[PDB]
Amino acid sequence: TLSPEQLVLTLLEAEPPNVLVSRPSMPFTEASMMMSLTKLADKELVHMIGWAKKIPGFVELSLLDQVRLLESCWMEVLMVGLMWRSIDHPGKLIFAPDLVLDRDEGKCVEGILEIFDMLLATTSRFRELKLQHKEYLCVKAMILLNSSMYPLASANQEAESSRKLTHLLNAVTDALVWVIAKSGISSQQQSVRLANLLMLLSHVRHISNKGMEHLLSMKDLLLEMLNA
Amino acid sequence: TLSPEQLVLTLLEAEPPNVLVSRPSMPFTEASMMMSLTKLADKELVHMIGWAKKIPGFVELSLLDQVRLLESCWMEVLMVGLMWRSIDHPGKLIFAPDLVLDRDEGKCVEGILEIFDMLLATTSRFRELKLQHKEYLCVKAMILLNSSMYPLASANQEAESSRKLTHLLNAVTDALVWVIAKSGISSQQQSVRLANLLMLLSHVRHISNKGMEHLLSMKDLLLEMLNA
Ligand SMILES: O=C(c1ccc(OCCN2CCCCC2)cc1)c1c(-c2ccc(O)cc2)sc2cc(O)ccc12
Ligand SMILES: O=C(c1ccc(OCCN2CCCCC2)cc1)c1c(-c2ccc(O)cc2)sc2cc(O)ccc12
Repeated sequence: TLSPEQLVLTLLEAEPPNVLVSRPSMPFTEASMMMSLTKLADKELVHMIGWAKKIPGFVELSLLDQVRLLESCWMEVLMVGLMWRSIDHPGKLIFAPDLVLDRDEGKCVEGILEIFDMLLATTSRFRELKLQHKEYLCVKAMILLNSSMYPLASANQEAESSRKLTHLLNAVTDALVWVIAKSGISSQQQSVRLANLLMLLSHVRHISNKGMEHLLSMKDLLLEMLNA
Repeated sequence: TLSPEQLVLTLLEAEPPNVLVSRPSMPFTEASMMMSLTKLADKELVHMIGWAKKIPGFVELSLLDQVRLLESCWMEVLMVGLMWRSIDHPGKLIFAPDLVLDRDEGKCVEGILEIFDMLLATTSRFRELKLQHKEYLCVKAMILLNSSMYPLASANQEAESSRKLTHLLNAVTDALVWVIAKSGISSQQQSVRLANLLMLLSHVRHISNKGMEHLLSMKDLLLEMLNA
């Protein structure tokens, strides 16, 4: 039962180190673009487990829950960081400070331009809302905790997991409410802003689902990194 | 610029007629279960366009936006009504008053039991939150208006569509906030409840995505019904 400022301060401190990758500097189509992307993701996934372990309450979940949450929201988590990095750069996807792809460079891979457009539009919604860093922190932690687990346990086991996850999501909501109240907008505007940010969660989920199907059409040590 | 009570009163009045279908009364596996399901959905989709046209602001959207919203959220809309119908019936999916399938009867179709479990768990979250009818109305209207449109227009055209849709989603948020405030819970609990309901939107999106892929692995008159 800690405060919203504690929780947001732990989130800021848990932020992974920005992963530096460089363009291959020798333009490629499907081959090198994805190759660099795959190396970037893999570095980011190593830091994602370290960050997940610092989200308040996450390590008090069973390891079975921890593993399932991460297995279903890793791409959403990757995507929302890409969106935040690209927010102040209309038309480009800043995958890393030295790996900035423009919208039309997505024509090189197998139908990734419509996925890149989804990502740019979600990024524009964030820019339009003027998403603040602290709001972004709550939203990313909420993507991990509101993840769908699969496969499913019995209805009774699932309910126990849900109760717990719901208690942790409520602490993050309290912190986001608190972050929103510091802007001094009215009560009505504070609910609308809470709602605007939460509704983009369904868009991040949708893009992730597409991205995963898209990666899979072109193509287990979690615990080891988790218990360390 | 009408009131939240106006908007919720229009939602209640726009509710489609409950579609009655009966079990074939002669048990079948993959054949008849899906056959009945397909007829049920098709009747419901006819009423879904009539209901969409009554959501405040929907008909003031261009027909291109209207068509894209409905093309991407129809399964979510179907699913959330099924969830609401099944809410007070643990273990069963009430697809229609005379078409009540128990959890284990999903073993008859091609891997639909895990999809049926997703639906039952989302339904249990709703039951656990004690979802009220008026809250449900706002949530279903929000699924239609927060739908992803595809394919995407230019970044500029999309922004114009987003602004408009955002204005309509804010009117629905205002109405849900108002519905929530009538329970008399505290301010803190009201935000948490707003957030609990909005976070299940991402779960409805996810299940829809699965359901669509699942239907498609086993297997254009919108405007005509829209302009009438
Ligand atoms: O390009 C990638 C990407 C590429 C390969 C990936 O996975 C590598 C495989 N790896 C195998 C072992 C288990 C972990 C995943 C993941 C993301 C990224 C994205 C993407 C875009 C469109 C699409 O259709 C699919 C994905 S989004 C993104 C954000 C990042 O910060 C990093 C990479 C990315
Ligand atoms: O079984 C269906 C269902 C069956 C056929 C459907 O589509 C019929 C095809 N029709 C073709 C013309 C365009 C409109 C769709 C739709 C839903 C329903 C669902 C489902 C469940 C699991 C799964 O993997 C996929 C779908 S959920 C649902 C809720 C309803 O109220 C009615 C049917 C349903």
